[PDB]
Amino acid sequence: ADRQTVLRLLNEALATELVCFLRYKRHYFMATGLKASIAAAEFLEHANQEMQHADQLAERIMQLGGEPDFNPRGLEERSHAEYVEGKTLKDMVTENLIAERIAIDSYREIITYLGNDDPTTRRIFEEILAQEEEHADDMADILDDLA
Amino acid sequence: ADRQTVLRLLNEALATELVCFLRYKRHYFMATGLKASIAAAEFLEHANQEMQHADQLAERIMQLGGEPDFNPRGLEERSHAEYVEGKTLKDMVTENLIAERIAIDSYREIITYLGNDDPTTRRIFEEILAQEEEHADDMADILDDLA
Ligand SMILES: [Fe+2]
Ligand SMILES: [Fe+2]
Ligand SMILES: [Fe+2]
Ligand SMILES: [Fe+2]
Repeated sequence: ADRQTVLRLLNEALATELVCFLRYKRHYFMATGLKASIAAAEFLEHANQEMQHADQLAERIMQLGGEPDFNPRGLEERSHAEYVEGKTLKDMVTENLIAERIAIDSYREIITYLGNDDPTTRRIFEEILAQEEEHADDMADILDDLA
Repeated sequence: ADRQTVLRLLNEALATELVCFLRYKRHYFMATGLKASIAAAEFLEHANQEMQHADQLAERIMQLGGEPDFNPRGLEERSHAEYVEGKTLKDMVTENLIAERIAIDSYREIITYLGNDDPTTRRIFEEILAQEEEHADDMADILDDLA
């Protein structure tokens, strides 16, 4: 694989995970204000899992001799997912489902781009992808009870 | 106290803690690349403590009927501390000491501004201030062994 291209894709994924962490933290706090207990619990669980994903990505960046970009200024422009506050609980759940589906689609594209060229990095994306699918299922379950 | 002014100061402190979290996470990963084990450990411990501070601040914002601003785009402009990468270990340690001293000075100013007008919020800042003093001592201890 091209080392620089893999490092850029890892840093884009890192930005995605950090944006999703911040968005889920926002939603957790707002959900506590609505007394939406299980939604809040899922938002916080998901936030901490996104930070675990960020950690795995940054560790791989270090292993490949790159530098992980945690600068908040450019995060949104490196991330495929958006930071969106929303107003209602339904808005927040919908925005998280949108973001998880974006992350899923982006990680599938990265896995295909990598092919057989960097198996270690590929497996990291495969593991994260599987957990984003669980995140999306979690959000869909809540969203269906709000429709 | 003026509720809106207290909410703004809480959101500025929240941004400060989030910037410091991101900067310490950057430094942790770079320090692992340098095999600077105890510096890395302190950077990560400090990062997770800054996120605990952020959580306490956001919880108080919710209690006062405000909204905690986790948007990464404007974080640096709301934060008194800066996100600074540095190049060497000494640079990173120095930047964290600078940032802790900034946070300490800003939190002392906030505590004086609050006076007796919002004791709950004041005590939150007092608790965080005490831990930032410990963070600064930790960084100074490392920095002196690098001088
Ligand atoms: Fe993730
Ligand atoms: Fe996710
Ligand atoms: Fe702090
Ligand atoms: Fe600190």
